[PDB]
Amino acid sequence: STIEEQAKTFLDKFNHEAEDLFYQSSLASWNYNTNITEENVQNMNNAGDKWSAFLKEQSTLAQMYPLQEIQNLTVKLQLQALQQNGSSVLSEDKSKRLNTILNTMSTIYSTGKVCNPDNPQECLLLEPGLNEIMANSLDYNERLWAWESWRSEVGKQLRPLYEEYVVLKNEMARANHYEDYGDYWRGDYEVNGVDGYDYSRGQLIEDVEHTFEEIKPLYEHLHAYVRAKLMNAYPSYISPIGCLPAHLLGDMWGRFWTNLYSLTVPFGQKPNIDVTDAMVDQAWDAQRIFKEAEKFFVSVGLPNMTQGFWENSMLTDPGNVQKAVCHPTAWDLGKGDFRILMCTKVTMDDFLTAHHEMGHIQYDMAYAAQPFLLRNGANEGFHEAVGEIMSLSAATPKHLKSIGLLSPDFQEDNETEINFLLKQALTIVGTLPFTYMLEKWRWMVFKGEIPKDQWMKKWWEMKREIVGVVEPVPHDETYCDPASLFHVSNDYSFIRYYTRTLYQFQFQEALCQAAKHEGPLHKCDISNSTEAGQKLFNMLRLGKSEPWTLALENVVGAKNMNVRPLLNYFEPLFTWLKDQNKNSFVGWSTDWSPYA
Amino acid sequence: TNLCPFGEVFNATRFASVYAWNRKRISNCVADYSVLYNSASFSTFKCYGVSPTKLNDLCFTNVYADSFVIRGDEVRQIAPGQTGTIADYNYKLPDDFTGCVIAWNSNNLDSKVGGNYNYLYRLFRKSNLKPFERDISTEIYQAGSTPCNGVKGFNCYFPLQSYGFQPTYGVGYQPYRVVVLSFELLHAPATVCGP
Ligand SMILES: *[C@@H]1O[C@H](CO)[C@@H](O[C@@H]2O[C@H](CO)[C@@H](O)[C@H](O)[C@H]2NC(C)=O)[C@H](O)[C@H]1NC(C)=O
Ligand SMILES: *[C@@H]1O[C@H](CO)[C@@H](O)[C@H](O)[C@H]1NC(C)=O
Ligand SMILES: *[C@@H]1O[C@H](CO)[C@@H](O)[C@H](O)[C@H]1NC(C)=O
Ligand SMILES: *[C@@H]1O[C@H](CO)[C@@H](O)[C@H](O)[C@H]1NC(C)=O
Ligand SMILES: *[C@@H]1O[C@H](CO)[C@@H](O)[C@H](O)[C@H]1NC(C)=O
Ligand SMILES: *[C@@H]1O[C@H](CO)[C@@H](O)[C@H](O)[C@H]1NC(C)=O
Ligand SMILES: [Zn+2]
Repeated sequence: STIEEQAKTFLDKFNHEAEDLFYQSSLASWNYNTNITEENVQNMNNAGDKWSAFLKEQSTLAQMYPLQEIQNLTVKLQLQALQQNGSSVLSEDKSKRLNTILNTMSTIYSTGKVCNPDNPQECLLLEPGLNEIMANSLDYNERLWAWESWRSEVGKQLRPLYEEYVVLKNEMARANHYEDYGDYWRGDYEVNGVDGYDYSRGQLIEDVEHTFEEIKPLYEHLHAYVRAKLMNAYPSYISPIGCLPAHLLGDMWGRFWTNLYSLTVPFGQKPNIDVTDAMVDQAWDAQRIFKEAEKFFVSVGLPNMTQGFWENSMLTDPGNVQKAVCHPTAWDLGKGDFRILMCTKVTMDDFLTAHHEMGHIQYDMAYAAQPFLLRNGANEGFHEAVGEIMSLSAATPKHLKSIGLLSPDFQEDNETEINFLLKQALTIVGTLPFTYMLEKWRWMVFKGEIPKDQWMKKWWEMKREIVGVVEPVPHDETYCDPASLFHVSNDYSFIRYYTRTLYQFQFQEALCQAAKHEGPLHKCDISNSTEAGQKLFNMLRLGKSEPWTLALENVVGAKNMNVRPLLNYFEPLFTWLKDQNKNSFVGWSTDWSPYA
Repeated sequence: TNLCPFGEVFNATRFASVYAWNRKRISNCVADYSVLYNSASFSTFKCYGVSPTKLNDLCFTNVYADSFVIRGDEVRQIAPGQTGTIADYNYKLPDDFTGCVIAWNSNNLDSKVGGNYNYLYRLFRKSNLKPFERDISTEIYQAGSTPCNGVKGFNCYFPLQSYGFQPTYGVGYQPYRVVVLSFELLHAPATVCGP
């Protein structure tokens, strides 16, 4: 028997054994997340420890089949993924040091407390204490206090840990034959051995920067309009040509500008579309919300929810005694077991969230026939892109009128369209410079282009230049402001939120095309279109079996990430923004700071 | 008026594993086949060669009842000319099979929260099964070229795998009890008519 034949047999045994152990860990994890007891934590850890130990042993066994002797690409895709980074390429000692560092940084972030001066007992966590201030408060000093105290007391703790975190992560990546840890992260988009669909790790940097250049005109006018509105609110705090202060952006970091809508709404007299009252008037419950979401996917040709989905999912808050983690999640336990965990309330937001989470389920069911190691999105940005487009169609006035939630007499004027698109841009467009700049900083730190004594100097130079955001207080190299975000301190790649944003509007434009939609892209609804559902399903069933470039081509007909559909979506706002900024300065100066 | 003991086969407390499928020879009795086909309790009732519609008007020398448990998605493998882990390694039907295949969902009996590991199936074998062949061997499968010495190891796997039926499984992974009826016709007494 050849090496490839032995790899096929080895993967055959791995799949069956992995599915059984993965189901046991997922079931134990589900029981805790819906029923929080001291016991359930132990069973979750016990099942999880067996699953992790099994993966470690199988990864070592997979290494004894060298990839150079395999020709079947599907076999090589499963084998390399199993070979992962290996079973701790580093030494045991360095693997133990890195593990403790990751746990300490996570503990500091989740337990970091900030206490108001003159009362060492009234202290606030980031959630919900500091997040509430950054999202609702209009007081300049209160927002500044929360912004600075979080970075000066929690970020300063993370600075020495993150420095050693970079060294150990690079050592693991370079011993895995990667240039650095950033190059290791970019490997999620790497494609080899497929003519016409290959993609290099370095090409991701090229494509992200090239697509971001076309985003700049849209973001610059969005930045100028937001600055003008904020300058009317804080006239003694904002220069008309300078960057936006970092603590006046809607959250702790300015990742999303969503909470700036109240101060930046174009037409504050035309209210939002809120069908929450209509849902309560018609006595809707959680099952009705998910029944309507199931109705939506069936209308496009996708299968209905399995019978175990309705019996085993938890679509409501359990009660007053039995506690559960209420973060909306879609669960793929394997063995045909698909569930949704959600403490659903009768609101418009939860109505759209159900469509988002059921979009994850439809993706999970579509590639269930694939081998175990290929049961995932085409790349890291595919899964959430699929989920996002479901809420796009479900939230349109066209869709809400067809299901009886929006009255037919209600008609939309162009002022409400500008209000809706502006709210979308604050969340979608606003995060793109933030996401790209943050990951570029980490890429350069891993690459070694930023010395240790210039981490914070470079961090705020790029914030001023790329994001147009200026720190309110000077920060020396004792600060670790990037680590004050969850993803940086908890070791998560961040470029996925940039690529996913461009993917979703590429998906929506292609599906709306197949649905023969007429008019602006933001008003489209793919409901009742089996042509759109079939086009999406051709990619969903692929899973990880094919290169993401080919999977993307199945939906949109293009092999690479493209930014044109994103600009097509926001074109009505971009035209409106340019007309608004005729009396305002467009762009920003990087030398102005609120601390002079 | 001896009635064929079909209740022993269909209503057994525990079924066999598919790799060790049971066979019950039925002889010298009266079989009312129309009761089974017109009961509306089976998800699968497909007959090959013979017709399930009122063909209890025929005599056969011997009738064999083969019973085992597989998951739902593998029921389609119990048919002539099929391929898969069950068909090639556990239970094989001939191309000219004359008989009926009967299956029904048994999630209420063969599933248990936490996993029911009583039912097994053969995952590896040197070659495919000849029709109506049974292999209950536990020899360690040699995937490579180094002898296994009768214990699991690198390229040396235990050939039998467990379903681990749990009640929360999907329909395709839920246990199904399968009964296969073989109708043999020799130049023989033909002792099983069953009006
Ligand atoms: C890679 O290997 C897989 C499986 O080892 C091949 O897929 C099999 O194709 C045969 C027909 O040639 C089918 O009978 C099997 O059911 C298939 N199995 C699976 C798991 O798909 C696949 O064709 C191989 N690819 C290449 C390019 O050789
Ligand atoms: C919650 O878990 C406990 C064991 O930790 C169990 O006894 C109880 O029945 C569970 N409750 C529910 C509603 O599942
Ligand atoms: C799903 O649709 C199928 C028809 O294709 C039907 O047989 C089944 O009962 C439906 N299940 C649910 C839960 O609606
Ligand atoms: C889809 O078609 C059905 C039947 O024609 C109709 O009841 C429903 O309103 C349509 N939905 C949309 C979103 O147009
Ligand atoms: C809405 O349309 C009217 C009619 O043409 C126009 O006068 C107005 O400026 C439009 N509002 C916009 C584009 O915000
Ligand atoms: C199994 O038991 C049920 C109920 O007692 C009966 O109707 C059925 O006929 C039995 N099966 C056979 C093969 O007789
Ligand atoms: Zn999601």
